[PDB]
Amino acid sequence: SDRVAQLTIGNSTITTQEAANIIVGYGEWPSYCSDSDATAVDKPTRPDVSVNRFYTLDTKLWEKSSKGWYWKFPDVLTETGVFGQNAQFHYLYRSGFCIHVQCNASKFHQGALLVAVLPEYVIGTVAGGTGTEDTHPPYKQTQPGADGFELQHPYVLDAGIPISQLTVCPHQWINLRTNNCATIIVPYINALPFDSALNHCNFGLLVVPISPLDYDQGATPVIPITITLAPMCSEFAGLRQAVTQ
Amino acid sequence: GDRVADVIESSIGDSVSRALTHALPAPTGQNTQVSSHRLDTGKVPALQAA
Repeated sequence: SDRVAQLTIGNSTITTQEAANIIVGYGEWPSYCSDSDATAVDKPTRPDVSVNRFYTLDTKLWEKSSKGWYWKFPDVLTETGVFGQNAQFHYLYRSGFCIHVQCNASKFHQGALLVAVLPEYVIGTVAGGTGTEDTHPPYKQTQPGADGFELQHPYVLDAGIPISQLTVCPHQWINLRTNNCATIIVPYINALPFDSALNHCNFGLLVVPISPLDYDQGATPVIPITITLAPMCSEFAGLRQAVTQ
Repeated sequence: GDRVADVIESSIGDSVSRALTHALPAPTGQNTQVSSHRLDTGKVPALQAA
């Protein structure tokens, strides 16, 4: 009655019989931009069902040695379905997100994944190792797309900050002996009412194993982690030709 | 005294400068109102005569 759940939006429905409730980032549901917060004057377009639906974008394999991965929003969807087209044809974009991370195993497997959302997740480099070289991360690392990217130094989140304090952000855990999914609802987070879906990534989704995956020889060794997400209250403005970046 | 009509009805001496415009308070930038498609004949805001 808190373990079972159904998430229906658009022409897609998700089910889970081993949930752990739902998290609503910073305690507030997504919403459309009010006429007093807005600034751009053109009438926005709100596609609704064609873009506010669940998209399953990627599957990673959880291994005994995995370090963790991250994805950037809205980067992950800029080239998928109708949402992508609208993000490409419009200068302005804004929306919320419902993130559903899936990972099931057996009552004999163990391990725990920390699933968290970190706004304005700026990536840092190791500065040439000695820290005397001012290097910068490449586009494929700041905006990895749907395939995401693997963390090199999870302890410091590849940005000189302690992952041990990541729980100060909207998060959930996937502890195999307890639940097989994590659901986080995120409102639009920015210092502006609208912004570019291409140049700016509002937040990053981190999925990091804190307690290593383990099991005995003979049990299914392939344990996938699938990422499904749905935009909420998508709004677009500033129409012109399509642009990919 | 004045007796001939043109003198009685003249505007000679009017010191009141007539003004075609007047100031309105404007403490903030004007707002934008909602608008929809208009497909009319006769109405043509876009055309001007500079």
